[PDB]
Amino acid sequence: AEDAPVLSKAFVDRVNRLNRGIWKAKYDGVMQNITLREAKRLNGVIKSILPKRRFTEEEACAPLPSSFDSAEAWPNCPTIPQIADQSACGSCWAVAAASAMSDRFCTMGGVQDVHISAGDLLACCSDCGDGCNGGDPDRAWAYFSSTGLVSDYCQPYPFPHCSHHSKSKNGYPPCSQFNFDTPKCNYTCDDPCIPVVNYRSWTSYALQGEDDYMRELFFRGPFEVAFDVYEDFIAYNSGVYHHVSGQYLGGHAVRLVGWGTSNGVPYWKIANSWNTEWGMDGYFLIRRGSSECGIEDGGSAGIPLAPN
Ligand SMILES: *[C@@H]1O[C@H](CO)[C@@H](O[C@@H]2O[C@H](CO)[C@@H](O[C@@H]3O[C@H](CO)[C@@H](O)[C@H](O)[C@@H]3O)[C@H](O)[C@H]2NC(C)=O)[C@H](O)[C@H]1NC(C)=O
Ligand SMILES: *[C@@H]1O[C@H](CO)[C@@H](O[C@@H]2O[C@H](CO)[C@@H](O)[C@H](O)[C@H]2NC(C)=O)[C@H](O)[C@H]1NC(C)=O
Repeated sequence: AEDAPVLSKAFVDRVNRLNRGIWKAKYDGVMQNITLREAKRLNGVIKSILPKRRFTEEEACAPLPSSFDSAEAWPNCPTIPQIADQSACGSCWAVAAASAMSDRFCTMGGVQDVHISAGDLLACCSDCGDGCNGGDPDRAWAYFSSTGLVSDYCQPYPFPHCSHHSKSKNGYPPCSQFNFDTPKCNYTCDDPCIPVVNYRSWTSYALQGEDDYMRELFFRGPFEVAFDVYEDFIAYNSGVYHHVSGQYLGGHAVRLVGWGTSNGVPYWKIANSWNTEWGMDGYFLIRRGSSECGIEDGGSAGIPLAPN
């Protein structure tokens, strides 16, 4: 919509009063100057076609710990702790998907360090939606099953790191300088001397509800979920987020990596795709148990097929 800032000092003071200090909002952080049009661009979920996940008796009746972190449970899987940067696209549906697929190749696929190409998925799955104008996480995982995806060695993400800060500590260029269209779908690597290797799942499925989410995470590792983004979330700095003010900005896809309790408040730990400058080093904590902003309404996951 507008070139009107999403944040104001008055808006953030209201938020910090209404949230009762359970989470901290910050006006003069990395998102201070973000525009209503740029904020809505980050939120690329539009629009089940996947079968519902079925647990065995042993999976369903296992006593889950009160704390869990995917990076500590699989300390030899180096993709889990890495933070993506979707850049100036509505590519979150594809970026969260490709991140969790990279992680599952190590947790289940016998491959320690492969990065699945978000670019390949964004550009070639026309059935998933319309690239940087948004798309459907469930269709992304169905595409990983039927067609498959190259690694980011074959097809690196086309859009560079960008900052919303004036002086980025990482020295990234501003995101205000960029506004990207869906890349072309290619059938060779960007360097055609790198041979094409196709990576597939043998099964893809849907999840619903706190219990399903914790069991899937514990047994199989990170997966893709989505929630409603309101203006207050843009200002998130630390603590367990819950919505208290601001208008609806769209659906956003993210990567669930953990859960815990912080001073009696249950949370999910989540890897965002807005680089390591935003939130808690690229992470946020959100309230678990009550489907906060619909986060527990729909997850998408799958089992990578081991190569050869
Ligand atoms: C499929 O292959 C094409 C290569 O033909 C990729 O599109 C190209 O993407 C690169 C970035 O990776 C673009 O480079 C940029 O050029 C602009 C000028 O328009 C400039 O602002 C930047 O400095 C940057 O270097 C290039 O424009 C673009 N070319 C074409 C013909 O589309 C595409 O990204 C590949 N798709 C995937 C999914 O990998
Ligand atoms: C948001 O933009 C404002 C200005 O529009 C930035 O504040 C200025 O930053 C310059 C460097 O670019 C400083 O030298 C000035 O002291 C600041 N001027 C004013 C008028 O405040 C601000 O840094 C931007 N915020 C973020 C976090 O990027």
